[PDB]
Amino acid sequence: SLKYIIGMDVGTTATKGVLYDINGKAVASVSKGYPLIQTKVGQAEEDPKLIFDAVQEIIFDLTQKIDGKIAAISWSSQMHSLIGLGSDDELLTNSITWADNCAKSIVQDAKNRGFAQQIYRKTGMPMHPMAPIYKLLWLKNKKTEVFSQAQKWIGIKEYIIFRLTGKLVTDTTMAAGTGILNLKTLTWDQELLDILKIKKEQLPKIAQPTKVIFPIKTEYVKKLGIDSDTKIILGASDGYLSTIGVNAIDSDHCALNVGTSGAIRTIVDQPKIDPSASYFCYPADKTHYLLGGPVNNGGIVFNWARQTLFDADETPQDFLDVAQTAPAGSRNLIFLPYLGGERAPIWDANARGSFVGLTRMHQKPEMARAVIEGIIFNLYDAASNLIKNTKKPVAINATGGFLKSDFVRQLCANIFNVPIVTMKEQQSGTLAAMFLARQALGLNQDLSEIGQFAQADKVYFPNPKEAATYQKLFPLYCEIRNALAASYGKFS
Repeated sequence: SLKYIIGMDVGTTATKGVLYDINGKAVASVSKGYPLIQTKVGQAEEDPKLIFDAVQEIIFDLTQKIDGKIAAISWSSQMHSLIGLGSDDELLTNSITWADNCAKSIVQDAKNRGFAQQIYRKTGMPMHPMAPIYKLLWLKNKKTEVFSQAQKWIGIKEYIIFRLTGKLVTDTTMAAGTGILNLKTLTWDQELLDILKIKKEQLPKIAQPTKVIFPIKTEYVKKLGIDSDTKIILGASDGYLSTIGVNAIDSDHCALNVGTSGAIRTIVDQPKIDPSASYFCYPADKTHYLLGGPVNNGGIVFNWARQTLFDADETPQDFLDVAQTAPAGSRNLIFLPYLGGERAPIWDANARGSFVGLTRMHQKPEMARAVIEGIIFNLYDAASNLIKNTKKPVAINATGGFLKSDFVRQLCANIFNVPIVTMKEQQSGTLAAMFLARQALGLNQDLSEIGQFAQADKVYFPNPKEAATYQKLFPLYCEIRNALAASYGKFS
């Protein structure tokens, strides 16, 4: 009689399961990881069966923890993953994650012919090999065999649901990450299908994220410890769900999440692409489009700095404390954070990091702070691409282990010059997935109602003097970024 919803988040190295009660309160959570197959450079795959096994195990462990009915299982999932199915519905490939670079030459050449520009103009997909469309082109031209026999081209979410249900369905937000979904029609772009030599039929049908997929094959109903009336909610992408999961549901807001890597996103009225293609446009539905930039150089870069700038025994707090002993602006020291190449905002895989403007006035503190300001300046750089020619958001809804400290939160406010709102719940994806279920179940109607579950915690307001300092220092950051943009290829 007690009813529960399970929100699943199928990540790159782990799935996280969270069990909510009919009130939306998370009562338990279990996650299990899997290896990412990286035999050689650029390769980033994973075994779908591995992933599904974790999935069953997670759900079952969650059901063990309560005595009641699992009303629905909802899904948040990594994006850009690609899996091929045979005529037997058997796995022709592993899950080729967004991180796999196999298609990296295809992109460059497509980019050379003005074709990548066209895909982007049509689908809102940045010119990057993370996209299935590019992954497919590569398979069609260097793995002709498996491409020949592929009857279905799907992603890990489609795959999991198909295992449980015998249905091949994807949601709009997930399709938005293939590079094949037309922005205007919100269906597969025929022109692209023809060039891919793929058929509308070899692709999941597209539905709303709230679609109920019923029923679950009895095999798993038993295995997973659920009922015969446990609904599967189609779910959506981690990118979309993480944004609505921090209550960033309209253009007046945006979501900034920063962990090891980070992301800035906002949701808008209509498609909206960038002349420079510096941000993605992933449709959710006809009146909701996710704009954003994935940013590689988040806390991963902070940790690099922590260690090489000091030593391996330098705590993150030690680093923050030292950084703080330097003035805001780090006496005009610029740090371009592009350690691992970069997607948004510069979309250059060859990019490297730089310290520019060194002087004998710049000591350890100044370099410490410049790192953190650089990481933040870069995120602000990506955010700014989103909202140029439009109204600045009224707040940034913030999450991520990198934003854990008051200092970084305050620094973000001061750099972005809008208030920074930290959220009570970091797990935006499973929360928003859980919310989708509540919609499907008729427990909630409008998206705005998700605000009830996604609560604000702390607000940080821009400090006027520092804000002015950073507003004057940002253009210099962009000068140095611009100055070096063309130089990174030289490095190899």
